Amino acid sequence: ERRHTALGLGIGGADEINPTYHVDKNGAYIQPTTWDMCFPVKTNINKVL
Amino acid sequence: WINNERAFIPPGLMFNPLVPTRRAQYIRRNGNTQASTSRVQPYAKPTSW
Amino acid sequence: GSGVGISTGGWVGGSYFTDSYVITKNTRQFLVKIQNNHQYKTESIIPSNGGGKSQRCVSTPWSYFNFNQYSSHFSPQDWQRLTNEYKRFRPKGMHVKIYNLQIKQILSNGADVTYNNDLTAGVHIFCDGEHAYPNATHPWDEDVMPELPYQTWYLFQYGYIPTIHELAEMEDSNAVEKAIALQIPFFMLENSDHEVLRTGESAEFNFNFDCEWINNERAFIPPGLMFNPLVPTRRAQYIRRNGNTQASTSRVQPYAKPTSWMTGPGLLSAQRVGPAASDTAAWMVGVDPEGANINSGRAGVSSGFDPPAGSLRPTDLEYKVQWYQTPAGTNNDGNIISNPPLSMLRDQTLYRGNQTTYNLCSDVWMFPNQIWDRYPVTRENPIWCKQPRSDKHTTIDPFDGSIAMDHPPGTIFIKMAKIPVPSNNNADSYLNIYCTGQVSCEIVWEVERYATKNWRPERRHTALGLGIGGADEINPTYHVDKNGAYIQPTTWDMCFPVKTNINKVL
Amino acid sequence: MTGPGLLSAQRVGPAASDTAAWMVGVDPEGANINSGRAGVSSGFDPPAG
Amino acid sequence: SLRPTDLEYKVQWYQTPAGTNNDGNIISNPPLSMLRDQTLYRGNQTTYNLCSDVWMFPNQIWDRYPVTRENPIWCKQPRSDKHTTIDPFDGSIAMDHP
Amino acid sequence: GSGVGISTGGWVGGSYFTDSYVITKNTRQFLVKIQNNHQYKTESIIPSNGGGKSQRCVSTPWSYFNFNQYSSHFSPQDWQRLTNEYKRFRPKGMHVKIYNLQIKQILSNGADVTYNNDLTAGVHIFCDGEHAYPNATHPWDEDVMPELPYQTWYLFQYGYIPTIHELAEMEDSNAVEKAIALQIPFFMLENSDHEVLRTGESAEFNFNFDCEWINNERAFIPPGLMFNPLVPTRRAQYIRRNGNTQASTSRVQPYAKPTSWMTGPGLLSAQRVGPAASDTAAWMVGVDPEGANINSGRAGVSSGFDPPAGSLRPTDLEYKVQWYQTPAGTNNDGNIISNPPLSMLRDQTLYRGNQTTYNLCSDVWMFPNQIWDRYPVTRENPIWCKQPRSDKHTTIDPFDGSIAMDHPPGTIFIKMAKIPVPSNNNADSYLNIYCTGQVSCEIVWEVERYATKNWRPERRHTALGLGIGGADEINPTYHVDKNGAYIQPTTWDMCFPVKTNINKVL
Amino acid sequence: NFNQYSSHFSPQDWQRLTNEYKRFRPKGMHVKIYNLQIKQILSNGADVT
Amino acid sequence: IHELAEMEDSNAVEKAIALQIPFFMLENSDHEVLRTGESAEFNFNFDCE
Repeated sequence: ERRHTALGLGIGGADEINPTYHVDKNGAYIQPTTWDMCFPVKTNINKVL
Repeated sequence: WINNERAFIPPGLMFNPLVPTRRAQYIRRNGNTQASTSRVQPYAKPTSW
Repeated sequence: GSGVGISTGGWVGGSYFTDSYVITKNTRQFLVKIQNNHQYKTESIIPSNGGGKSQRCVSTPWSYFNFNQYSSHFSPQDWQRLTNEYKRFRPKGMHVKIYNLQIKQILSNGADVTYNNDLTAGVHIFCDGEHAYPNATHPWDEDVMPELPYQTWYLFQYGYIPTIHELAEMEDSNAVEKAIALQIPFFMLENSDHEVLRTGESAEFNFNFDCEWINNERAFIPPGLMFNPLVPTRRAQYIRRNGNTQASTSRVQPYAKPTSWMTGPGLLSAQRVGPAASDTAAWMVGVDPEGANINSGRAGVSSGFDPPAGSLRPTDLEYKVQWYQTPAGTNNDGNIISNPPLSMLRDQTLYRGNQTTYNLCSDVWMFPNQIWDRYPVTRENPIWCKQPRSDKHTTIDPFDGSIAMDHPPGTIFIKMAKIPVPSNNNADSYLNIYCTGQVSCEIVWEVERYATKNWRPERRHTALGLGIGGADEINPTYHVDKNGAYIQPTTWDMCFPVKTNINKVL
Repeated sequence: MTGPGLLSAQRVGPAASDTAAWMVGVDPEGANINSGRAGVSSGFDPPAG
Repeated sequence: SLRPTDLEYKVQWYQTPAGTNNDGNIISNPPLSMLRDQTLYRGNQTTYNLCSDVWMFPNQIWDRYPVTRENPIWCKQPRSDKHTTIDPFDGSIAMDHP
Repeated sequence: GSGVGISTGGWVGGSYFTDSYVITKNTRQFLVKIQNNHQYKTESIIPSNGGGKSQRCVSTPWSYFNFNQYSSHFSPQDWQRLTNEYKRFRPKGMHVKIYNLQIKQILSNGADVTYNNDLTAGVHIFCDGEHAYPNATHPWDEDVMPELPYQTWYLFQYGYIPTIHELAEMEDSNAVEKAIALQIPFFMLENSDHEVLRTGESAEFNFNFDCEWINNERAFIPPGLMFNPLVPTRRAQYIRRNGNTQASTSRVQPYAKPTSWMTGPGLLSAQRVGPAASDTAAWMVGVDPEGANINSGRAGVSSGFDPPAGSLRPTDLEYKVQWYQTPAGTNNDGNIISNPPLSMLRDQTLYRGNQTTYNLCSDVWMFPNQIWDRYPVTRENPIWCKQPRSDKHTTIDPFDGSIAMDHPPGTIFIKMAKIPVPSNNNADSYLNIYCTGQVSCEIVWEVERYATKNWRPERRHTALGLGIGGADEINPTYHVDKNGAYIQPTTWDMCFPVKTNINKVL
Repeated sequence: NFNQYSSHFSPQDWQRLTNEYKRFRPKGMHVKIYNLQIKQILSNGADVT
Repeated sequence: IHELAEMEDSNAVEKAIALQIPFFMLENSDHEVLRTGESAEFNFNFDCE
């Protein structure tokens, strides 16, 4: 099946440096840039209809 | 409830493609191509959903 | 009290009618083959032409019992005495029992195929019952329990569709199709635990129904005709100018009166598309993410909704439910089609006003105060369907008349225990066997009979409506051929629809 | 969302007869039935809700 | 449901109180569930044509908008005489008293 | 309640997860051959080229069950839900049951090989359990329980090495080799008492584990990085003159700080030797008494230690653990190799200072304050190994990740009871039979799940990392082929190593 | 305003929820307000005591 | 380590090491706040040597 890894995630900061949810240099709280980081529900596990 | 689950198939794909169905499809003339009826194939099947 | 030469259970049959319930008992003979060499083999089927309609499916060594149809559980006698005499009925509970197994070895020396017995070989029997596996079954498919007993019942192979073959074709690309391909379930009935049986053993299963009532009643008037024509109403109708004819208001007559109740929903627009085979629906329900490639046309993406009409008086042959009644052929025969029950529910219409005369409203969606009744069932219909689990749904009735329920009777799966044979290189080489046994399905039907204040006789299913058939014409519809056979009902209304008789005051 | 209602079409025909703009009725095939749509159906007024 | 076919039918938010035109904005994607992402396509005669407006119809089956960490939890269902089935299309849980 | 036509037990399967434990249930089909004509036959094998590597071994009529691997007891589903969601796990106890035996006679008239049943023939079943006999088993060998059920399981012949073939060659001489030859054990499983079974019987066995925890956690920093860079330290570093640059002392900076903890042990020096086959290790552990003659070179005397590295970042392909994942071939495919888990434990290095720059320290023996973690396990690894009984030993972890324990689960041995046939001269001439049955291994796993104060998401095994494969590419990694098959995982990190996800604060 | 998930879950904790669980709904809420301070702003001009 | 997730050009090795990184906040745990009229005490035991 499927899980939310966080190997899907971005890089960000003043310089790119540290990862998505971490913190900036300086800064800040690095925001998730896109989907599917923010980790939607219903994208993983499974069910038989 | 917030349901975290994934459906791997649409509700219309629930059936066994190996099994013949007893059902008939009728089609008009058009456009030459004489109107005819035949039984729907095993791989295709009408969904109620 | 047990052993090889001791039968496990006896034959059971016959229907037993009471006022509050009916018990139908059916025993039949089955056999089970090897089915795939015991492997799995996801096929990627495809029709070839016209396509695409590409479903890949999967195969299993397993076979399954399909009890879903009325003609399996009722004789045309017993199901007339039910249609007649009773208004509501629903299945209360099911009890299935498998016993008197045999499990014989096939011997091919070439021709003459010895068929000696094999005592120690087993048979796997698994009843899902929680619907943890794909449901198999589905309505209207052949493989159901034989309508006529004394007929052996050949079980069918179990398979399921793991995903759409389009959408994970995958061609060139994608990471959309690739993500859809890489997520795909693979189910194995061996993950569950089940029972193996030798020839001196048996298995029994119980099922209960939540379900819903099947209403056998007829409406002699539409819900819009409920009123007293003798009584004046205080109401006013205003009409525009047109078209000279000065605009005016007046009170609506006693014989006419506005109804608060609306035609049931149904979709009469569009029409079927494409060659035979391929897929022909007129409504194709599907799923198409963006960046999905997917090549071949709309057929491969979607399934199709037929019958679209529900209520609404289909206006064409191709909106009706139609089936062949026999596994053998054909183009035009025999095919039962369908007819209006003559109930004033169903057979509905809308016709919005416009200005002069009227125009039919083809697509009727849900609207408040819509009132209809479910498709009139017949002896040949499936009993139930499985309602797929989902967050949200609208009101549930399928347009084929089946009873959708959350948990139907769990599918009972069966296969031949694999007996390998040795080889120098350790190659598959199973031993070739089959099994034969007796399934007895005894289901209890919660039933309610009727009382009416009508003076007149109403209507019944006579069987003087019925056909003639055979080698020569000779003997009647449900009887037997010469030779032969089981003479099939040719048309409606033989098969005896529900809702065509009795009556109810709306 | 806005509640349901049908604002399309409009009433038809002379006074008396039947004037609705939505005529709910039943018309089996092979039913003959002669005179026009009024006799078959009742009419839904008020359509608007 | 229905596979919006365009950017402007999707749910889209900025994730930050500060700006901007194009950034950062999360937009939205199909969950890859086979529920949602649906389509209709009535038949016509040759090929098919998409059905744009799908109202309620019997036997419709879908699932609610796939939630995310950034979604609101609940919304308030307004008190009224009549209502149809209740799910909001932003995935919130409507309840009588939040 | 028993007999020929009564199955002894049913099929059992499926994993059951809780917070404190997991129960994996697996049933499979096996068969057992005659194996040697029932004789023993010490072979003196030899590879021929390149040699010598001469092991003589022995053969037995016996076959054995090998349950040692994770992929046998876990589905890739269930073993992901384990890798994810849990930090520690170890097997608590095992329960094995053998039942539903068949025991059929092979009939060769020539071709067509009848395979009739034989009711009165028996099957010998012996569970060692005290390890009074050579252990068989050993890690990483094929013959393990089939990863995928519904696959028949062909047991393998039991043999053991009574001694080194060199050192008791013996050639000319010796009284050293002769004393080593003349002392040699000969083990016969018939000396022990065991059970014989006919087709209506069964055997069950229980096992308990002392074992050790398998730690699934990741270290985000080395043990040397544990400190606060913001805080000044009171410490001094002295440096010699070289090379002008007058010798001086100064306090070590806040960002740098001496660690009390050392790189784990491992041997990175030398490298493999010799042609394929023969023996290629780079470390050959052996025994060579004086006056032993022994002819051919170092290969025949010794075994070889691979993997030598343990921790230490192997620096080369040939220090990594590598396996083929399939019994069929090949040179380059498919072979899984191995990767760094990205844990900061493992992947270590030493680099002694010298004067300018640094030089890698190849051989790292035990030293105080060494801290490492065991090889990251995967679905395809063996579970346990047997720790050999000896007076003294150092700390025990094997570098393949197995759990060494004093008494592993005792090997269960099985063979076909010999049915002789008469002859005029009284010659061996056994009757040719085999057996087939069902083993169900149900093992309980003591399990502990995790709680972390980390804010960030960490890491999981998605299966969006996974490959595509089949006849055509088509369907995904663990699924099934067209046709076919079971698609194998091609590389890391599919097979889902432990220690690559979650986290721990050192 | 307490209405959002990212307020009540860390991206860690809300992954362990998305993963590992199928259904979830809030059962009940308990809010507490405490450690109040209530300071006076003093504008003499700048320096805002 | 700042090396090993520098990350420079490349990598998916350094990027995987960067994207996995813990961020700890003592506010995730619950603790005590104290005003000038309060106190806190703690006990510790040693295994040690």
